[PDB]
Amino acid sequence: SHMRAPLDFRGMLRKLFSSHRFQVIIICLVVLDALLVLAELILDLKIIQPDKNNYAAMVFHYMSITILVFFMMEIIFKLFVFRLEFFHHKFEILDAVVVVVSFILDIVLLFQEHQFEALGLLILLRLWRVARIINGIIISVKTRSER
Repeated sequence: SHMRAPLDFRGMLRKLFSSHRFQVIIICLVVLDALLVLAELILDLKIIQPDKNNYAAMVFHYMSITILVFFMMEIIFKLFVFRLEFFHHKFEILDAVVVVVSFILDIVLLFQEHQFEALGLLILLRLWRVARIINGIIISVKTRSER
């Protein structure tokens, strides 16, 4: 529903719990990621090499970009740091655009004429993405804290 729901209250509650459960967040994230990556590794090994580039890659990229952005906003929202005003800045919008080009390029290269290369776009995508997120909260927390 729109124009008929809270925004300041719900935000304080989620931010309150999340903030208080800082350890639970950092740990939950490290685990969720570590498990996801690891699992994908052991599962990918079974394939040995890319002998499809179509269905698997499709669900892989789609599910990847989805979980990536989804989880990104989920965490950033559940627990924010500063966030200049409500509007979005150049850095905020940049992330969106960057992901758009990367994602599109990935799929486009997947169903393109070459094979064995599209996956690369996904790897780098989550790489810089995830890394940026964590590295951001860590560098922001470490720089803010006494240290």
